[PDB]
Amino acid sequence: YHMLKYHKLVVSEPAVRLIEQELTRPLRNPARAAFWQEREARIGAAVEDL
Amino acid sequence: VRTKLPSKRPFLQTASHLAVNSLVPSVRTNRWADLIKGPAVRSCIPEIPEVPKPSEYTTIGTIEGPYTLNLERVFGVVELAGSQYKVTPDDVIFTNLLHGIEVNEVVMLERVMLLGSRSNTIIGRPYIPGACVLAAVEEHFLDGTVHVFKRKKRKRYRRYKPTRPMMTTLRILKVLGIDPAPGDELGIPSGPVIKITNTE
Amino acid sequence: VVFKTTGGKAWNPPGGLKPLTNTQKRSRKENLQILLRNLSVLKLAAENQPEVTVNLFSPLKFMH
Amino acid sequence: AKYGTHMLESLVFKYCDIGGSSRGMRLFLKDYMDPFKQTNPQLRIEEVQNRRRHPMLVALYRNGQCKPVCVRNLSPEEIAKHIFWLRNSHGRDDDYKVPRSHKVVRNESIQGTWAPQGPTL
Amino acid sequence: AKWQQGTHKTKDRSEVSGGGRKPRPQKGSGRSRQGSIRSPIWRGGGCTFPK
Amino acid sequence: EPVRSLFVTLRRSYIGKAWFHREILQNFRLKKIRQTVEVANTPSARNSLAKIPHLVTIETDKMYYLRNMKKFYEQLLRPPVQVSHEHAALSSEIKPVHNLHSKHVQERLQEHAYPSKMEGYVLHEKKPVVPRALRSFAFKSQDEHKSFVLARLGIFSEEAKKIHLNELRTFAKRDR
Amino acid sequence: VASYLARICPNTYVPPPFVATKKGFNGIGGRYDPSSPFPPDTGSSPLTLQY
Amino acid sequence: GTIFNTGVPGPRPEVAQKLSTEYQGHILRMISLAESASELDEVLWSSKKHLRPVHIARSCLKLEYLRTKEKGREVSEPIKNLASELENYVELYSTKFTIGQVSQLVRGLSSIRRNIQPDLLLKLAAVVVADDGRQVQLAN
Amino acid sequence: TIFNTGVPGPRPEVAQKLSTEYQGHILRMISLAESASELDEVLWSSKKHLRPVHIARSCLKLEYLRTKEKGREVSEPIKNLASELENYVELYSTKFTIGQVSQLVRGLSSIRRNIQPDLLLKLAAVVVADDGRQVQLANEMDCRDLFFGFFSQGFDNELFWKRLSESVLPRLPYFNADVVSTVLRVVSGLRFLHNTEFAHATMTALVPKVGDLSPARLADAFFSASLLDPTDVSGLNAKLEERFLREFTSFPIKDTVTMFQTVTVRRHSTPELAAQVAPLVAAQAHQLPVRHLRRALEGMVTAGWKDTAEIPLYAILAKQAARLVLGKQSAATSAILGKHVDNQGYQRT
Amino acid sequence: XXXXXXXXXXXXXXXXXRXXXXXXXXXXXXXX
Amino acid sequence: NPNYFVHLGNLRPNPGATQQRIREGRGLSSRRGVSCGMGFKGQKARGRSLHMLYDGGQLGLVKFPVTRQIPSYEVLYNQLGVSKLVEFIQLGLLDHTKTITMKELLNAGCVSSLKYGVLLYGNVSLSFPINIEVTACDDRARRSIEAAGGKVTRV
Amino acid sequence: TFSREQVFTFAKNFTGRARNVYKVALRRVERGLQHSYVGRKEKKRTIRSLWIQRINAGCREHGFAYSALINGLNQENIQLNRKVLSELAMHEPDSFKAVLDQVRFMKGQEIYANVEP
RNA sequence: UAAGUCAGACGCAAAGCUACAAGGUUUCGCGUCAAAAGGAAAAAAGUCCGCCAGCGAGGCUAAGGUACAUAAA
RNA sequence: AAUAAAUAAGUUUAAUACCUUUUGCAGCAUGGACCAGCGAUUAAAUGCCGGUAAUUAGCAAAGUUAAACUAACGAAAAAUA
Ligand SMILES: [K+]
Ligand SMILES: [K+]
Ligand SMILES: [K+]
Ligand SMILES: [Mg+2]
Ligand SMILES: [Mg+2]
Ligand SMILES: [Mg+2]
Ligand SMILES: [Mg+2]
Ligand SMILES: [Mg+2]
Ligand SMILES: [Mg+2]
Ligand SMILES: [Mg+2]
Ligand SMILES: [Mg+2]
Ligand SMILES: [Mg+2]
Ligand SMILES: [Mg+2]
Ligand SMILES: [Mg+2]
Ligand SMILES: [Mg+2]
Ligand SMILES: [Mg+2]
Ligand SMILES: [Mg+2]
Repeated sequence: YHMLKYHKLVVSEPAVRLIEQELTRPLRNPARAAFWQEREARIGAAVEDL
Repeated sequence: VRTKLPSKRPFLQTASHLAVNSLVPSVRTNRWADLIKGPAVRSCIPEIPEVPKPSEYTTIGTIEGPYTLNLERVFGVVELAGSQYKVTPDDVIFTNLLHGIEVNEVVMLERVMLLGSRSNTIIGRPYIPGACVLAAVEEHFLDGTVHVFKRKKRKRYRRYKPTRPMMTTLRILKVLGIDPAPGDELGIPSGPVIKITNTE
Repeated sequence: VVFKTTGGKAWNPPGGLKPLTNTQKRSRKENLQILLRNLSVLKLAAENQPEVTVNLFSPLKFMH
Repeated sequence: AKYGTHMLESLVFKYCDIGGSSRGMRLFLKDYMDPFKQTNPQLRIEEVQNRRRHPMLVALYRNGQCKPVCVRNLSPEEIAKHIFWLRNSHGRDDDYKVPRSHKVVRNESIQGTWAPQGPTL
Repeated sequence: AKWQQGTHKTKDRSEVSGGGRKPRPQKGSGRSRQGSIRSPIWRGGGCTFPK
Repeated sequence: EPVRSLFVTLRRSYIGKAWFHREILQNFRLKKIRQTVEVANTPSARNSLAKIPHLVTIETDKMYYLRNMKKFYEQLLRPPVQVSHEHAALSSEIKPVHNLHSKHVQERLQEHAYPSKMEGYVLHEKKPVVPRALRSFAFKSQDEHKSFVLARLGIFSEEAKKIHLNELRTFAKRDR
Repeated sequence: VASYLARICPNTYVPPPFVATKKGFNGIGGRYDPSSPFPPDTGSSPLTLQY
Repeated sequence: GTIFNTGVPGPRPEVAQKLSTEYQGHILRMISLAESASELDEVLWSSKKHLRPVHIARSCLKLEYLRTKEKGREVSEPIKNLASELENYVELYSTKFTIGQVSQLVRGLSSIRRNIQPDLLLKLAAVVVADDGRQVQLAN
Repeated sequence: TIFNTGVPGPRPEVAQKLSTEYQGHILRMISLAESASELDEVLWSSKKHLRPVHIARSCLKLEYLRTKEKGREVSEPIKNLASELENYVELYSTKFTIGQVSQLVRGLSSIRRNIQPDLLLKLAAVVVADDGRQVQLANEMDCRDLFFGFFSQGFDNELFWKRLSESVLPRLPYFNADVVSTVLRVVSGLRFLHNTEFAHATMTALVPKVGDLSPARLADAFFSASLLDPTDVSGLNAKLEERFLREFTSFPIKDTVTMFQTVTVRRHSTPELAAQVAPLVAAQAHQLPVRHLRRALEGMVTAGWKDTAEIPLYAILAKQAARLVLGKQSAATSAILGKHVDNQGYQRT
Repeated sequence: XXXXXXXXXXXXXXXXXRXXXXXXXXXXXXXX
Repeated sequence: NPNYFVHLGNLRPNPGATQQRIREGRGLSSRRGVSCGMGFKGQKARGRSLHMLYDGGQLGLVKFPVTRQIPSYEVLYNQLGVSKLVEFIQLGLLDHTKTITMKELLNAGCVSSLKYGVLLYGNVSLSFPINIEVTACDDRARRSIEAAGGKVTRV
Repeated sequence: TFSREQVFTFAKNFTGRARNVYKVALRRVERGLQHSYVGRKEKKRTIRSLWIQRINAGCREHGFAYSALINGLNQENIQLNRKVLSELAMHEPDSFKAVLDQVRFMKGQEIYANVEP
């Protein structure tokens, strides 16, 4: 609501880093999320070899 | 049978015939009616030809500026927009909306059915070849509102739908095809100056 | 048609159903001539049927 | 046009610059105002910018008729439809209906009206 | 929707003052039959569907 | 000459007919009176038509063709003819219409047939008279404005003075 | 009348009319309707902004 | 009969004892017991929100069994359309299949003379050979 | 309750026309037609609802139908149907779009029918009217059909080609190779465009991307480039020759024969090339029409290849030419079938 | 008879009755 | 502002996501105009009187007998299939080189919420041994695991 | 339901309370609009009746009948309608008589494009 | 549509009850009204012709008519 | 039922309010003297069936709640060697 209300947005360097960190944080079970990322990476590597 | 439940007998019979056909092949493999079936045709009789008619209206030019008209002593009958009109120079007629014409343009009407003067009359059967009527387009207008209303007493039914018809206005300029009777010739200029813009 | 002559509902004028006029009689004669003429035509068609039936085109049959 | 003289005398365009209801009117002026002027050299065209609530069209005829038309929330194609009927008409009132015989003539009889064949009294 | 406060209320016929007694006799007077002066139909009555 | 097809035209309406007779018409695809269809000459089609000889008219291909060709030849254009009627003694005077004295005939001519009222908007402009019952709607906005001004700005205001001056003009014109 | 603009401006070029749909998208066919009161879309659902 | 309405065939005791049980797995049994391509399509359509890779692997395998029943003719239209829809789920779950599930998927689609897209076929191959085939040891 | 006895009989057969509700199915019906007679009936039933889009599409369909009858004269029903579609085009002469005109000309040109000179002028006026405003809206496929369609009709109006070339000139760099090849074919066929700026621009646009040319288009491009530009002002002929050498084995028989003859005209033939051509032409000599057989004979003779015992190509070509002239293939098939009364259509050379 | 009657009507240019080259042979439509 | 700017004054919802409510009793030409679509008279058209399940007095639903059998308490266990246990091991979510307990199953995600225990059931073809401790098991699962050399213990 | 502005615009020429009283005028406005729908239909029937009467009166002055004229016109392929014929009898007696003579006696001189073939 | 309806009426044609009565009553076949404007018979819910999206001073017909009222011998 | 459609302005033709309730109402069946203002399927929780999206949901913050899924017959052989 606030972003659409005002015409201009100004942010600071530490704010940008914090915003991105929260928007990418796992919603649930951090441990489970990592496992699926690793499996996808291994599959991606195998695809390149083939 | 007394019951009002719909009967399932057709469904039960179909399931039996389908099962037999699926498992038991037929003995015959041809049908003569299918073998000699000929090509599809549109009809069994010759088509009826259409009767030609003269052109309804066509543009021939435009009007340059203000003009005046005088009265003449000839008249004719012309068919236009689904209805007939008796016209003489300097008359104003109202018709349905005509497409493809603009104000201050001159049009030519060829479906002439009758020409008359004070000494002779010419009758078309049903049209007279070599006759025409000239007119000027003056208006493309919406007529007065017509209010359409329907109601049914005691039935909670009511409908209102106003509308505005579309029409066209013309002014007759010249009638060609019949000479005026002796002594009835108009010996002065009568019409406007027309810029011809239709050469075929 | 109504033949009943009793009751308060006046389907017919006093005296019952009125007899036909000359025009009504002529009207009924022509209705029967049309019916008889149609039956005569069907007899002509049956006596002059060809061996092979004609096939007529229909857009809806063509699509399916 | 009557006897070759156009009947529409002036056409006024009223609109606002920031109102949303005038969005369609502004588009028409940007794209088709100039071709319209060239087609009608005999018409006096005026544009008025104001702070009124809605746009409007005003037509004035040489016979004294005044026809204001509201073009609120209309597109250029819809606006052009109103202009077509205003320019090509004589501006008669919305309740008027033309004669039912569909013909008005000053010289109705060339050979003479029918008269009884005998001495009248 | 989350920010809306929603502190609003009205009164129905059971919350308006008075109106307990029957104001008119059921029959005989030629007037319409009524049961209470705080009915929604009456000026100063309660709300049919209060907030 | 073999008969290869039949032409069937509908004569009567669906209203008041038994439901087992409407089906036959629907199979032949007849929906309107005077509508015609062409069908193959087969024993099954003839049997169905024999159950409704009173609702339709039936003719063969040859009969249908001959009837329509006879009409076509009759409608072809024919040479025009002329008839002369001599009146040796003719007058040069142009007589007026017999109802020219009527004001209603003149009104139509004034509106459409004459070069009238072409002198400009200013000359012919006129103010319409508001019907008495519609006046509360024509002046609603002006009445609201006067109430708006007096309620918010007061009577000792420049806007209020302007309204009073306009009211003086209206009253003065009542004296005629 | 197919187009009134072609009638009041006999000697100008009139672009093709915009396709009208029940849903009411303004971005059908890679075109943007300037008279629409909403930002351009891609001509389908869900609505996505087209720059 | 007496249990169902007119025209509805009576229950088969063999099928009834499979479906009536205290143990879960209802959806798997429904697809496994399908007798035609149209029937299997209806099962998947009504259970879309609960399909998983195990359900997709069995569905592709069933195409082998339906084709065998309809012998003496080429692959019919309903079989072809059903296979096309199944491919979209294979792409969706291409990164979640096990070695066994991939094996069933390829077998079923191969028996119907269906050519898997090169991009998708490469992904399936990568899953099997990933990690130098150390996961292939845990297969029968 | 029961008013008729027996099993319901067959429904009556009724002749019907297309109703207004199904006006949107006309284009589908044209595609589904499998013969000239069927298409004639489809148009007749829809006569009251025909539009310029339908007339143009029907003429395009003539090409698809005639393809199935390759190797024979155009059938009578196709000619009669074409005689009727022409009258419809005359009525709608001024209501067609640029894309629709391209379809109409291609269809009638494929059937080898000469459009009336007055109709071509009216159709030409539509394309180039309003300073070619609509040409900027025609897509690549429309442009390709316009160039080849009008050229095949013998249209020889200098003004039309001048205006059309000017509008297309800025778009050449972004057209596909196959489209550019067609443009060169027209330029070489028109004498008055031999040494124009448009002709040079076309060559410069084709050189950057030649790997996308198909075998048939590649052969035509080499033929046209050699005729127009004997001296390699632009690196086109040299690049085309290099492609021919690299992929000589992959091209079809017809294109290899045509390209080989062009090389001999260019005077770049070598004994090695002639030796390599012979084994491929001998094996597939039966896949060459009479026109390509003539090209093969001239190319090999010019190259200087001599008859060899292992591969007597000249002997094989002579027999193949005799078969085409005599048309013995139809008779040979009938001999195996056992019905020698089979009708045999042919296109006499 | 249908074929022998369609030809006769087809051999008639009714549109040529409104071309000013006409005489009393362009209206003799029925009996040649 | 250009045309492509987004602000609070040009937002609309996706087509088909919302539909207008029907307000009845608002005119002859409105939907459900006068009588609000309830009919003319009767008990149904006079407010909240009649339950939708009442059948007129026949009371046909209570003409059927009553059963009182108690289902087995094992319906309260969480059911785990042998085929699902293997899939987790193949994907790498379970360690098959050591004893598997219900704690490992809970953390791996095989079982969602345990109150009483885990029931192991089904048939599977195994090639490697598995040692698993559960609360209940059928005979099909025991044979499948022991065929490969595993051990199933009920604790 | 019509609004107050619509009702009073329609009822501006009514009598008594029907002019300015909403309840009275609204019922009078709706009944009047019902009369108009019926009126437009009947107008087309009445006018054609008037044309035929005038045509018949003119025909009998010469010793003819309307029904004989309509049949005679169709045999000559003359397609003048009743509106035009009615106007001819009233305002153009000489042309109306010429039509009758052609139908009855067929003594008109034919006109060809080429006067001298 | 898990909606409304479960008060029906008459004409022609049959049967039971009544008195081979009722604009009566109980079933049954078709049609019309109910929920249907327009035309013919005097006014005309149920009979005869025929099913109204809108406008027009064009044309042909149905049932029924063709010395006046009142369009047409 | 006080209007409508027309007109040469003299006149001519068409035409038994609305609501409610009924098999059927111009009704001799019910309600309204007129004007302005007020006056009647609303809110919460739960369940069922369509539509539109997210692609598990909530907390917490590498760990827990809620839901969902979890064996049915391992049946194909398309090698012009
Ligand atoms: K009837
Ligand atoms: K309801
Ligand atoms: K009052
Ligand atoms: Mg009585
Ligand atoms: Mg009759
Ligand atoms: Mg209060
Ligand atoms: Mg009741
Ligand atoms: Mg009820
Ligand atoms: Mg009529
Ligand atoms: Mg009851
Ligand atoms: Mg009952
Ligand atoms: Mg009774
Ligand atoms: Mg009722
Ligand atoms: Mg008649
Ligand atoms: Mg009379
Ligand atoms: Mg009663
Ligand atoms: Mg009272």
